[PDB]
Amino acid sequence: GHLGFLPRKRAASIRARVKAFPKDDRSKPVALTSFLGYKAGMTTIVRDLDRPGSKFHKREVVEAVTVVDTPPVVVVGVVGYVETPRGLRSLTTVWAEHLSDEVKRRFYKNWYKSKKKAFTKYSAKYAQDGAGIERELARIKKYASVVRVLVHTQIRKTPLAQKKAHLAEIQLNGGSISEKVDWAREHFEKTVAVDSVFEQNEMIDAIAVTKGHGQRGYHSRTSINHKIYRVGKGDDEANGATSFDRTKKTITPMGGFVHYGEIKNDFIMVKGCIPGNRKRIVTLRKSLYTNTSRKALEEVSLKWIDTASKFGKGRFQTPAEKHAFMGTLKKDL
Amino acid sequence: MATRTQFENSNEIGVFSKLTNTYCLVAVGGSENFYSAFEAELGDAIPIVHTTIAGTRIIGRMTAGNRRGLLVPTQTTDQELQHLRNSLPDSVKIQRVEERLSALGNVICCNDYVALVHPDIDRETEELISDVLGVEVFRQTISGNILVGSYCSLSNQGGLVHPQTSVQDQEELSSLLQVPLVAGTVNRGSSVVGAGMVVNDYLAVTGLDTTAPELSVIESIFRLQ
Amino acid sequence: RISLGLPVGAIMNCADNSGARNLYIIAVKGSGSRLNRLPAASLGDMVMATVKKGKPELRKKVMPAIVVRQAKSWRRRDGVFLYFEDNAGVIANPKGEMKGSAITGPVGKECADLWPRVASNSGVVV
Amino acid sequence: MRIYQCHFCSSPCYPGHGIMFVRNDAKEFRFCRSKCHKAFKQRRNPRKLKWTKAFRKAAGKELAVDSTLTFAQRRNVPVRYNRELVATTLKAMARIEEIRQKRERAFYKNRMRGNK
RNA sequence: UACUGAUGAAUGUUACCGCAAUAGUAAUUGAACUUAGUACGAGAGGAACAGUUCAUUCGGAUAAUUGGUUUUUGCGGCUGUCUGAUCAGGCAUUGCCGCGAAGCUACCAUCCGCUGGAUUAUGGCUGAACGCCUCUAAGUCAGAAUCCAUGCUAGAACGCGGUGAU
RNA sequence: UGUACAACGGGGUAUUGUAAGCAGUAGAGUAGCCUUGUUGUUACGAUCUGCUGAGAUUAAGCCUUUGUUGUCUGAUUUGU
Repeated sequence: GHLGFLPRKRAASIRARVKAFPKDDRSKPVALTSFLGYKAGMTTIVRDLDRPGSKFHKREVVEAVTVVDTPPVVVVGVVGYVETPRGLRSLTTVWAEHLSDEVKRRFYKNWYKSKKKAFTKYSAKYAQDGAGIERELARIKKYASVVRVLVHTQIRKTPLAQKKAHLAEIQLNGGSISEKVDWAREHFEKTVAVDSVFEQNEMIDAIAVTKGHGQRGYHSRTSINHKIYRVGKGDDEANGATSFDRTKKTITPMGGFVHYGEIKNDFIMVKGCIPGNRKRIVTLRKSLYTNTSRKALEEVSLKWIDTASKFGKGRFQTPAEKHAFMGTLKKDL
Repeated sequence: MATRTQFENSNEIGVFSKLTNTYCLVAVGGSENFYSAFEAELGDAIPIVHTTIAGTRIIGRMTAGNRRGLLVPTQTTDQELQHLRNSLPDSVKIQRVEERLSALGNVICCNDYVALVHPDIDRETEELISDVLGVEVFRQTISGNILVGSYCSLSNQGGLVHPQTSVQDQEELSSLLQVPLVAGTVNRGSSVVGAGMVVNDYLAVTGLDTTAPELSVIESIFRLQ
Repeated sequence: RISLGLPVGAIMNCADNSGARNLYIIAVKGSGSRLNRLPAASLGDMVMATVKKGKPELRKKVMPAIVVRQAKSWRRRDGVFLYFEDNAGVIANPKGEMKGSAITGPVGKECADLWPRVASNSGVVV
Repeated sequence: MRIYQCHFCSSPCYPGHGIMFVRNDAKEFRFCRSKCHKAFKQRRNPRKLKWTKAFRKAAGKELAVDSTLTFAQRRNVPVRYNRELVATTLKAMARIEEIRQKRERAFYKNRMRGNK
């Protein structure tokens, strides 16, 4: 087979780490480079294709897409990395004082017996006008070429019972390192939204650990160039409603996804299929560069979203459609 | 007046376009030169419509119509039908026909006054053609070729059929149409003359392989100058 | 792209009024080169075929053939999947000009879009 | 887009679902799922089998002729599109859905009577 | 004993986040649309750059459909064998048949499969040797699917850092 | 020792193809008889209806759960 994917062996964790990051544009202000979420289901989309010079120009096209459940991810720290003759080197990490129960759970393999003594004397180290905290922020403000942000998942918002927040690193491609640490200063403990990283019609790339079977499977894979079709919002009702369809419905199928619950928060609808399976954590990066082709150019018009019960079969979209067709039954009246 | 152009480097113009006295239909491909050919000849006098039928470029040999009406097959989508009505004034009517067959361009070889159809067609279509288009319907064939829209190019000035037509069929069918008929070729010796070129009373657009002897025949019978 | 249903060594019937009854597929034009697998044809694909049952004029002659009926579940970009009743193909020259004047039975939408003269010589499409 | 009725069920067939068959006689045979298609292969009368709507329209389990059911005609004549002429249809379809369900509920009570 | 892989004591303990010395590496070929029936040519014929759309094989993923599937040994039907007879199937080296989720798992399916430097061959520029000339000796510009990085895979079990816990 | 966990109960969900039995007056015929029954009887009737899109698997690798019940601490080792 493929000689490049060797050794074809098992990954270190469920949360795979991103080996590279996008380059830099110093002229821009501070922006995140990647965002994390959980893979959940495979839905059907039909839409009119506004692709010029095509065999399917202005025609309706069917294609299967995936909906990654993405909760608002919250910052709990920031890191500085110096440039060395031996690569990079973390000189200092610094944290946000008031951490959730979820991140505190990550630092223990046995949460139940533990006395929950996580960031106690470190929070006592904060307890003043800075002096030690502001010193280490100044340390990163002096040296360290690349500045990475420590974030975690709001797992309680997620319908999964895993209850253990995944820590990841996301660098910043907004130049002048002083602004990087000052952005992170303003954004300690703060919850970062999904639409405040990606928009619709953007080519992106996802990282994941691939569906294990028996050694075969359970590798970390990175597939590139995937178009985000819909950046949804949980507080916004009628997510399944397009500009065309406009029927008040959630993107979630009747009785949740296959092996996954309801979507009571933000979501990303990625073209095709992301690696890994449902209940698996993914991290969406932003393409590394300007990927300008006509595959990237077109701004899509989503016509209709399939929300039929994938569990078995589906002839209906909403529960309203079931009783509209069936009429009334015995247990009803 | 007799124009000579192409679509996606193909000689069969009547496949990918249908032209009347009041309108012209064109496919939506990558090339805009085919649309620019009719835009040069007709201009802003009569509307030229960018559209498809059942999501296909093959538009000319799938439809039927004249100055009074327009007829499309069962396979036509609702959005195409929506845009077609949005494009065309009240002088022209539009109606979808629920049918067995879909090739209306291969069946209905019509103008403003006389329509020639397939003998195997249902009665309801014949009842609807005469009402909407304001024409006379005739279940007639030419020289043992069952498709008549494919093998006949037709307008109010003159008519053109494939060269395999007998003299008996020429004189008899011309008496029905009230206009003279010539059995000639289009696009360097091809039988399919309806699909080979589009025609009306003031324009005759052909494919690029239509020779000067073929052009002289077309100019003579359809009487351009 | 559409799914493949007509293998090498298959008897597809004749749909036009040329004279032949059936066509035996001997070779596929515009094919892939897989290991331990013969090429497979789909709707609208040109394939070399010999006349098994037909007139002496049409027979004893190897010639190309454009497929009009696939009968194996293919894909439309408009959602729904479809397949015809029987495996069948028509014969034409390298230019695409039909020997027959009229074609009986359904001719596929993919074949009709690809070949202009096939769409011209069609009686009933879909 | 178009929401079709099944040849077997007369149920709403959505894009990306079911199988359409085309006969040599050339008319559409759209299905909702492979089960109904396999029943059609076995040459079964759709009206005979009870779980479809073909039985219910014939036997009279659910009403066949109604003023709400005539409104869902396969419309032929195309319209010029006015903004308010579509804005009215949004509220209209929502209203006629209520009347269709209520008159079916009235038919249900005319069917369930005889138990007492 | 190489080789695929898997544990493992030890360098305050334990835990969490990482850095990357090194080593491996990956995509391949064709067709079509516009450029066109334009340059070009008596004609016959007939390009390409730029802009796009697919497919081949290879490789990496993946089960939503398809498919050999199966010991839900899921339910219907039939049988060898009976229980005092309907019931209950008690049983049949895995009894037969109809169909089936979960799984085993496949070009039998679907998705994905990258940009910066430095060069060879060569084409140059400035310009000696050798009062002319010369791509070269001292410089310098462009340039091959090459090379080396970017990206990707693994992380030195004696390579290293930051941070939580007394 | 708390939207903590497990076992059930419920719901959603698909699979099979119409459960045994009961109500039967329907059921060509009839084993045998009559006081040959627009109530035939005593066993049946190749079957059809109401229960019957039911019975049953309904996670042993489904999901949800305002219900119920049972649980929540043994041993060892480490910190120049």
